[PDB]
Amino acid sequence: ACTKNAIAQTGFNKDKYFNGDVWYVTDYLALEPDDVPKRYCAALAAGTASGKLKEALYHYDPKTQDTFYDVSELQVESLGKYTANFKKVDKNGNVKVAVTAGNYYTFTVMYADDSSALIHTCLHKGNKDLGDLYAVLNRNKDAAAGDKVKSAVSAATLEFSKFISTKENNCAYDNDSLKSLLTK
Ligand code: HEM
Repeated sequence: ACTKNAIAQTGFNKDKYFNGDVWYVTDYLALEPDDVPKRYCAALAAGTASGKLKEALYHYDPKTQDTFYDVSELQVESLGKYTANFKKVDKNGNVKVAVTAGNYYTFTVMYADDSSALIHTCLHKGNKDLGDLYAVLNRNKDAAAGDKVKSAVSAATLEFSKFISTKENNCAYDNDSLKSLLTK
């Protein structure tokens, strides 16, 4: 179960975040710990495509090799706070699992600048829900979390020390597929 009403960044700059580029997850915190594996790789692209607000997601479990992509259109609840109805696709945008009622995530940008961000997401997916999940993002897949984003983690009354890093997983991404999935 999700439990947090995450607060969006004051003065969030939507066009800069949703610029069509890629964000890498460098660290994550699942509130229900056995909710997700202890080793993971995830990234997204976020942009407007033909007037529509979009995200493309990539998940990879580096131990099992489980891999999946998703595309969503985001609807706006308030500045920096969205509800997204996802379709599972291959890397080329071919639909594997269509959009359906009940399959959605919420997405809140708690902090962002040109290079880093802190987000919250709540996944709803039939009998495969996840609880609250926070992620530190960077434009550079190898960047250690800096002071701006770590201060934002503190300001959210979270302990960065509890976040799990993705950096020791040999994560390798297909940026081209994430960018082109925005259109799909
Ligand atoms: C970056 C922000 C993230 C968003 C918006 C997000 C969103 C999603 C969505 C929409 C799905 C379902 C996809 C489908 O069935 O087609 C999913 C599944 C999953 N995600 Fe994430 N995710 C993110 C990051 C992460 C991270 C960092 C982890 C763990 C390190 C993670 C772990 C999982 C797992 C294990 C599943 C499959 C299990 C399930 O569907 O219940 N995700 N995620």
